Order: sequence, then structure tokens, then C-alpha cells
Amino acid sequence: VNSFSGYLKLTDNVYIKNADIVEEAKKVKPTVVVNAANVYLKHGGGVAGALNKATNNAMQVESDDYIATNGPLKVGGSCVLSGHNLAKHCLHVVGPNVNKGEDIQLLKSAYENFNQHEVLLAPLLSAGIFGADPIHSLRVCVDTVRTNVYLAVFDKNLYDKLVSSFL
Ligand SMILES: O=C(O)COc1cccc2ccccc12
Repeated sequence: VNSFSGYLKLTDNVYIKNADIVEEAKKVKPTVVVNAANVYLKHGGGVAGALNKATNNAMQVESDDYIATNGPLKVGGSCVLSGHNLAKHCLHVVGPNVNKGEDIQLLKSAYENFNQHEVLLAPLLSAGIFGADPIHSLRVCVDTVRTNVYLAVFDKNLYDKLVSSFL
């Protein structure tokens, strides 16, 4: 048993809810919250900015020190940092950004990072301002992630569309 509530079960291991991932993280305090990061860990908008804002910029301070030491991530890659006041850990995962011209085939590599964690709270990688088709991102998630993933979909209209089209 775990603490996630009101999710719709899609498969053996994938669950989904219409929820603000920030509000969800604050309530559940999951072991792992996934950030939809970029390779620079510059948390400007979307899930990265919202999460970072909820940490009072501590996520961005930590991230700047990580980049100063290690250099940028790879598209498709990840790193584990603090979850601050939101979670034990934050898994910063870089999905391809279609609005920057990155290869959508890297989305499967991005979701493979989730398999290193038994349970995660996550957004739909490469959806929203990342420019990929969220229906596609949900299908890659289901077909790639084998660990237990709780997907928060911010937009109510998108949530309804994802559920109604899910095979
Ligand atoms: O939750 C959703 O309605 C769809 O996902 C997203 C919405 C807006 C911004 C996003 C940025 C990164 C990844 C997903 C995002």
C-alpha cells in the first residue's frame, strides 16, 4: 500500500490523476518527485519552474552547484537531487523538447530513468511546453516504465482526453 489517492489505474503499474504536481507533492511527500528538467537545470517554467518556486528557489541554488561541478545533463538523461520541502528526492529527467528541435525517439530513454526508482510522482515528459503529443508521451510511459508511476496531469481538459483515448 502507498499514500497516493484518487488516481485512475491505467495498467498494472501506471496510475493517473488531474492534479497540480506541486500540490500533490506537498500532500504526499513521495520518496521521488520527477522534474521535467532541461540539460542546464534552469527551472524557468512549467513543472521545473513551479516545483522550483515551491522550494523558494532552493532547487535552483542546488541545481546551479550541480551544473558547476558536473556540466549539463544529456537529453534523455537524469540526476537525483534533493526533494527539498516537496519529496525525499527529485529525479530531474530531460525529455526531448520539440520546440528546440530535439529527437522525439529520446523520449523512451528519458522514461527509462524512472525504472531506477520503485515508486514516483511524475508529469508527462515532453508534453505541455515541450511540444510533444501528450497521448504519445503517455503511451511511451506505459510501454517503458515498469516501476510504479503516479502521473499528475495539470490540465483538466487534457486529462479527460488522455483517459478517453487510452488503449
Ligand atoms: O500536465 C499537463 O497538463 C501536461 O504536461 C505539461 C503541461 C505544461 C507544462 C509541462 C512541462 C513539462 C512537462 C509537462 C508539462
